[PDB]
Amino acid sequence: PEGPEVALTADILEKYFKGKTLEYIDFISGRYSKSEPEGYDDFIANLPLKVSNVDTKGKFLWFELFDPNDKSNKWYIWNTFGLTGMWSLFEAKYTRAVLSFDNELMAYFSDMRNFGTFKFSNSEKELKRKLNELGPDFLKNDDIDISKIKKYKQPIVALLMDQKKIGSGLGNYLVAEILYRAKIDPHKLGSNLTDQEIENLWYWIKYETKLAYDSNHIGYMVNLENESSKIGRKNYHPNIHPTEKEFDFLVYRKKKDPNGNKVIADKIIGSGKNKRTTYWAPAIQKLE
Ligand SMILES: [K+]
Repeated sequence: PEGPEVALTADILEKYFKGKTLEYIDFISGRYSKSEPEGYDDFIANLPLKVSNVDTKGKFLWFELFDPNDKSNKWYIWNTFGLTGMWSLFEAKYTRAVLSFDNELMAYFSDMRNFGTFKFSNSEKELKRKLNELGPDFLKNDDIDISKIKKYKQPIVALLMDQKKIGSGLGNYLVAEILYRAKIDPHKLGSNLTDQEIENLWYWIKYETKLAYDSNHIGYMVNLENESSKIGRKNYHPNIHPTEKEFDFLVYRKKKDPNGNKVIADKIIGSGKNKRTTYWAPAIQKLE
C-alpha cells in the first residue's frame, strides 16, 4: 500500500470508528505476538478510550484517542502497513491485531509478511516530532513546491521514492506510473530537470495520486474493497480531473506499455530489504 491506500483506509476507519470506544487490543500472531509494541502495556492500562480521529500523512497512519474522564489523558496509535499490511472489518487470514470496541464494533489488521508496525504513545510532542520526518503529503497537499528537486543531483526515482526530501506517499508503483506519464527517465538527476518538466511532473503526481485514491480495487487493500465502494472520496487536488474510471497500471509490472514499447524491470534504488524494482519504457521516458 502507498499514500492513497493509507488515506482511503483512514477514511474508512474514521467512518466506522471515529467517536467509538476502544476497549482492548490483542496481538494474536506475528511480530508483536510475544513482544508487544512499545507502550502497549501502558496503553492497555489506560483503556477504554474514545477515538477522536484517524489521520494520515503519506504512508503513516495514526489513531488519536482521549479519555472521557480525564481531558489531560491523550493517547496515540502509530501505524505503518508495510508491503502486506491491510485493515478490515472482519478477522481475515493472517490477522495480527484485533481492536475491540464497544457495541459489537471490531477492527483488524492483517499482515502476512509482518512488515507493518505499531507503537502506542501519550505524547503529542513525539507525534509532532514523527510528523517532521515526513514531507508534504503528495495526495493531500494541493500547494506543494517541488522546485527543491533541482537542488539534488540524484536520480529522480530516488527523490520521489524518498518520503522526506520532496514529499510523502509515493511508492514503487506510483513513482513508476508517474514517471511514465511525465515521460521522464528514472535515472535523470533532479538537478537536470527543466522548470517545465518540474511543472509537468507536479501535474502528474497530483493526477496519479488522485486517480489511485478514487479507485476501488487497485489490489493492495483487498480486505476493504467492499467498503471502498460504499464510501465517498475527499476532494484532494480539486483542479485535476483524471479521465479514467479506475487506476490501471501502464508499466508497473507489465512487460510492455499500452502502445507496445518494452518495459524494463530495472532495480535502481535500495539495498537488501529496501531494494525495489522500477518499471519504465525507454521508448517514452528519456534522459533528454
Ligand atoms: K487532568
